[PDB]
Amino acid sequence: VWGHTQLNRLSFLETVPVVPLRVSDESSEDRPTWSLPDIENVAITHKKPNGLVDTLAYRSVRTCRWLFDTFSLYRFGSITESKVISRCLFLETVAGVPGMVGGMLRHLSSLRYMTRDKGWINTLLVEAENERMHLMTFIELRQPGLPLRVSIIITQAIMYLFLLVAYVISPRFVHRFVGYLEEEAVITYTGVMRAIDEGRLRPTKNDVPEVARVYWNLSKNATFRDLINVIRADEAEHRVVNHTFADMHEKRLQNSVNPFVVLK
Amino acid sequence: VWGHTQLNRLSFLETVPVVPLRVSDESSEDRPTWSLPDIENVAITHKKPNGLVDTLAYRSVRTCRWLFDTFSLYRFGSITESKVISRCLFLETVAGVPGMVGGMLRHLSSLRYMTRDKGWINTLLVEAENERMHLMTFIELRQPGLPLRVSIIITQAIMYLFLLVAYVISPRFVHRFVGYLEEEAVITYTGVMRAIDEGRLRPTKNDVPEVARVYWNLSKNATFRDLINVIRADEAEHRVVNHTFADMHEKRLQNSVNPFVVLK
Ligand SMILES: COc1ccc(N2CCN(Cc3cc(=O)oc4c(O)c(O)ccc34)CC2)cc1
Ligand SMILES: [Fe+3]
Ligand SMILES: [Fe+3]
Ligand SMILES: [Fe+3]
Ligand SMILES: [Fe+3]
Ligand SMILES: [O-]
Repeated sequence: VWGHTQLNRLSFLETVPVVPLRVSDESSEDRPTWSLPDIENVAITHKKPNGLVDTLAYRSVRTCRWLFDTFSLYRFGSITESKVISRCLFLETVAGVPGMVGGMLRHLSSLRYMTRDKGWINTLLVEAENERMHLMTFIELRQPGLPLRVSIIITQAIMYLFLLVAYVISPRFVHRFVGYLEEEAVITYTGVMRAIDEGRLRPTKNDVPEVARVYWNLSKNATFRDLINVIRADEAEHRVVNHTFADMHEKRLQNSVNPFVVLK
Repeated sequence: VWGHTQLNRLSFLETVPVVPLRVSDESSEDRPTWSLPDIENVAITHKKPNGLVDTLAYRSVRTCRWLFDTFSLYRFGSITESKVISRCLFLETVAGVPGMVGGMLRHLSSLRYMTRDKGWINTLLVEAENERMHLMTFIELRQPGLPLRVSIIITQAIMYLFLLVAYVISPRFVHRFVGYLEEEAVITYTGVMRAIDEGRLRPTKNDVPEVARVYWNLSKNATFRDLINVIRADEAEHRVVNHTFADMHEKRLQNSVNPFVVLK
C-alpha cells in the first residue's frame, strides 16, 4: 500500500507515535537459517598464510588475542557465564566495523568509476549487520558497566580509523585479518560449548531474547547452548567468505563476481 | 544448501571461474515494486523550511542547481537525450553517498553505545543502493567521456567529506539537504516525462537495460519513459522519507522507530 498519494505527502512525522516497536524490524530481512544438528558439527580450521601480508595480518590477530586475553582477566578464573558475555559483547563492537567500511568503500568505488560491483557490497553490509545483531543479543544478557561502556568508545575510534585506511591501502590484508579473527570466534564459541556440555559452565539465561529468536528463527524453548551454536555457525560463515575474498584479491579476482551470490 | 561442510572449507577461490554473471545479484533482493499507472501520478512538492538549518539546506541545494546548470549548459541548447542522461549519470554518482554515510554512522553509534537502531540503518543503506542502481542503469544508456569521468572523482572527494562531517554535526541539515535535492530530482524527471509527451524530445534508447528490468521488475516492452517514471518514483520515495527524518531530528525523535518499516 505504497503509491503516489503516500509519495506526495511531504512528511510522515505525525505517524511516529502510532507505529509499534517490533523486534522483527531491528534487522534487515536477510536472516541466517541454520538447522541445529547440521551446524552442530562446524569445526575449527586454520588457513595457511601466503605472502608477507597474510603472515602480517596473522601476527596482528595473535598479538591482539594475547593482549585481550590477559587485560580482560579471561584466564585467571574458572570460566563463568558473566566473563564470557562481557568478552563477546566487547568483541562484537569491532565485529561491526570492517563489515561496514567494507561495503561503504566498495560502494564509493562503484559510484565513482561507473562500474559494476557483482554482489560484494551487500554481502559485507550483512556481515556488518549479523555482527551487530550478535551485539544486540549480548546486550540483553548483560548491560556492561561504565568501565566497558567507555573502553568501547575509544576502541571503536581506534578500530574504525585503522580499518578505513587499512582498506584503502590493502583490502587483501583486511579480509585476511578478519578471516583470522573468525577462526578465533569459532575456537571460543566451541570452548563455551564444550564447557556447557561437560558442565563447567552452567547457564542462567535459558530464555533467549526476543530479538535473538526472531533474527535466527529459534524454538520458543531454545537454550543458551542453542544460541551460541548459531552464533558459532554465523562466525564460521564469515571466516570463509573473507579468506575467500582475500584469495580472490590475492589473485586479482577482485572485480570478479562474488561467488556466494550463487552459492545460496 | 548452506551447511557445515561448506562452513568448514578454507576457501572457494577456484569456484569463481564456474560462477555466472547475472544481473539479479547486482542489487540485494530489496527492490522497488511500483505499478506504473499509479506512479504515473507522482507530483512536484515543496516542504517549507523552519529554522536556519532548514533554510540553509535549501540555499545550498538551490545554489548547486544554478551552478551545475550554468556549468553543464542545460539552458543554452535543446532538451537532447544526451544531456538528460549525461546529467542523471553524474548526479547519481553523488546520490549514492548521503545514504551510505548516514547508514554508516547510525550503525557505528548503534554498536558503540549498544543501542537498538529501529530500522533506520537498512532503510538508509537501500536508499543508496537504489541510487547506485540508477547510475548503473544510466551507464548502459550512455558511457561518459573522460572529462566527466574525472569531474565525478574530484567530486566524490568534496562530497564524501562534506556529507561525512555535516552528518556528524547536523544529520538534520543533511536529511533536509537530501530532501530538497530529491525535489529538484522528482521535478527534472517529470520535466522529461512531460517532454516525451509534448514530443520536444524523442527517446532513442527505448530498450531498457537488463539490470533495470530485473530490479524494477518491468516488462520487455517498457519504454524509456516507463524507466524514467519508476526512477522518478524512487526519487520521490526518497524526497519524503528524508524530510520525515529531518523532522524526526527537529522533534528530538532520532531514536524512535523508523515510521517506514511498517508503511512498507
Ligand atoms: C584493540 O582492538 C582489538 C582488541 C582485540 C582483538 N582481538 C581479541 C579476540 N579476537 C578473536 C576473537 C575471539 C573470540 O573468542 O571471539 C571473537 C568474536 O566473537 C568475534 O566476533 C571476533 C573475534 C573474536 C582476536 C583479536 C581485536 C581488536
Ligand atoms: Fe561475532
Ligand atoms: Fe565476527
Ligand atoms: Fe537520482
Ligand atoms: Fe536522488
Ligand atoms: O538523485
